[PDB]
Parts: sequence; structure tokens; C-alpha cells
Amino acid sequence: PITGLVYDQRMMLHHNMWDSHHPELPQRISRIFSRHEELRLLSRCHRIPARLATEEELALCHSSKHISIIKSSEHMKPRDLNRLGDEYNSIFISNESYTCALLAAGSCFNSAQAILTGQVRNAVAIVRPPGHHAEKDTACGFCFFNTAALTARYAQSITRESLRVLIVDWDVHHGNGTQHIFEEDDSVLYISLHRYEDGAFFPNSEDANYDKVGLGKGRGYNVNIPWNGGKMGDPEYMAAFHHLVMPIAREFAPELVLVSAGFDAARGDPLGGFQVTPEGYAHLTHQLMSLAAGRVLIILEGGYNLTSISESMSMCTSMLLGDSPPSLHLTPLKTSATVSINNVLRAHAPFWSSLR
Ligand SMILES: [K+]
Ligand SMILES: [K+]
Ligand SMILES: [Zn+2]
Repeated sequence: PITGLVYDQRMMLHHNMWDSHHPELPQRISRIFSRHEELRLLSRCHRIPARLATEEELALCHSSKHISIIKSSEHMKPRDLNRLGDEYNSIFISNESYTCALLAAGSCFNSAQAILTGQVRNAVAIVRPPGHHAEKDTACGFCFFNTAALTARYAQSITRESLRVLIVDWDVHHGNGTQHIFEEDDSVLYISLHRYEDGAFFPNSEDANYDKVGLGKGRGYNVNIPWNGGKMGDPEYMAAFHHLVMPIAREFAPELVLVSAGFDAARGDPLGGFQVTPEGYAHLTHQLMSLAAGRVLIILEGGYNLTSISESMSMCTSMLLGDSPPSLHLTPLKTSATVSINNVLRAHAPFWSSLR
């Protein structure tokens, strides 16, 4: 009955040399780590070491070409770092980026290993750069390699290929990369909640809509919960978990839960424009703990308000550690959120008896 925590300050080295105020800041992870220490959560966790992912582990989800191109950035001069970064949608690269991306992934592999060998029950990974926009063949949206997707494959690689992995992506952005990597796969259930605005919200693709339910044997194993019509918060997230995320997850019966835990749906986030509270994140976490005999790994994705992300992720770790959830879903839903939830219910009732 132990919670693992992984954090390595070396992941701060990845930086934007042209815009030191770019929101994907080095201090995102050091601020979260500090708050864990302040709240005396850190001393209650078992510290899991970071490590580098290997290139063979990266190839679980990524092309050899993509891996080698990002690796080639290690010795580039600034002009070529700028040129390479510009080939992608919303990427900056420094000489340390590749190393940091390897540490973020390797850290999560060690955490998944710790859970699956029984060394810990659950774990939190305070890592950057993030992962869920990264595609098999390309970088995107501050992400180089798809850490959560890789971790799902890594977990299968030390157990069995068909190990049932649930990935819950509550970053305010759609994890386009994660959806695509698993779109034809019934062994990995992908559930994302995300601001959509009929395609106006990053990453601006209809792939994020509720009617994208998976392909082939993966049909039904991709669940998009898209928000339209501005600010959402605890009531809408709690309702989506109540009507969709938890009934589907229970029916799937995952053997491991990975959370693509961005905290940019948080109150105060400059990119997300939503108002999920730290208490709200605590309740989301506590619900997921009822799955997979408690085998939950929380992986940092986005989240850009340093105070908001520090408080929110610390609350998640407090839940993992077995603390009582804080008092909380204070309001009727925005009408467009009701419409969203009902659209997803209609889209997935053919696949999940729990929705009928
Ligand atoms: K998401
Ligand atoms: K899937
Ligand atoms: Zn995000």
C-alpha cells in the first residue's frame, strides 16, 4: 500500500532559447515537486528513479525516422534548432530536449514497472516535456514522444501484449497522438475530455469529436468527450465521469490505469480557460483509484499556471496516498455540456452495455 513518485530536475534543461516566457516552462515541474515537499506528500512516497528510455522502447510507438530526427537535435546550433522546431506544429527545441524527452518516458516506464511488480500500488510522474500530442512519426504541441502511449506499450511488454490499459486524458487538449496510436487497438481504451469548440481549439481537428469511436477491432475503444461553448468546471467534469468515464472504464475492466494528467483545465490556466478546482482533480483521481485494483499512474501532461498545477497535482497525489477526498460538483451543468455528454452517450451505447 505504497505510492511511488518520480521527479528529476534534469528534465528542467529543455528550454525555449528564443522566448523564455513560453508557457511550457522548466519550473512547471520544480514548482509541482516543491509543493509536494511543502505539503509533506513527498516524504510519504517511495521515490522511483528516473532513467532514460532506450531507442528500442521509443520504437514501441514511434518511427525510426522520427526518433533519429529528434535525436539529431542534440548537437544542433541554434539556427538549425529553430529550423527543425518550425517543421512541427507548436514545438521549440534546445540541445537538451531529446534527453529530457527520454527521461520523461523512462521515468514513467520505471513507475509502471514499480506498480506491475508490486513494489508500489500507484504512482505519480512529475515529468516534462509532455507527450500526448506526439504522433508515431511527428512531434506536436510541445510534445516529442508520446510518453503515456509508450508506457502503455511498455507495460504490455513486461506482462502480455493484450494487457488491458485504460488511458484517461484529462488535459484540456485532445491527445491526438494517443488516439491515433491506439485507434485500431482494443487492448488500450483511450478516454479523453477536452475543449473542442467545433475545431477552433488546439489541435483544431475533427478527430477530437465524439463520433470518432475507434477503428476495426478498436471500434468502441476510443471515447472523446468534447466541450463546446466556453468555460467548464467541476460540475461538468464530475458529470462526465459519472455518466461516461466510470461506467465505461468499469465495463472495460482495465488491468492498469494511466492518466494523461494535464492540469490546464484548471482554474487560472491561461490556455484552457476552464475552472476545474484542485478538489475537483482530487475527486477525479479518487474515482479512478476504484479501477484496476488501484493500479493508477498519474503522468503530467500540460497545465501552465504554476500555482494551479502545483496545487492540483499535489491533491491527486494526496488521493493516491489514501487521504480522504476534500469536500466538493456545486452546480447544474452548462447546457452545452449536457449536449456533449448526451452526444457521447449516443455514440457509445452501441459498444457499452453500461450506457444503455
Ligand atoms: K484530453
Ligand atoms: K483504442
Ligand atoms: Zn493541454
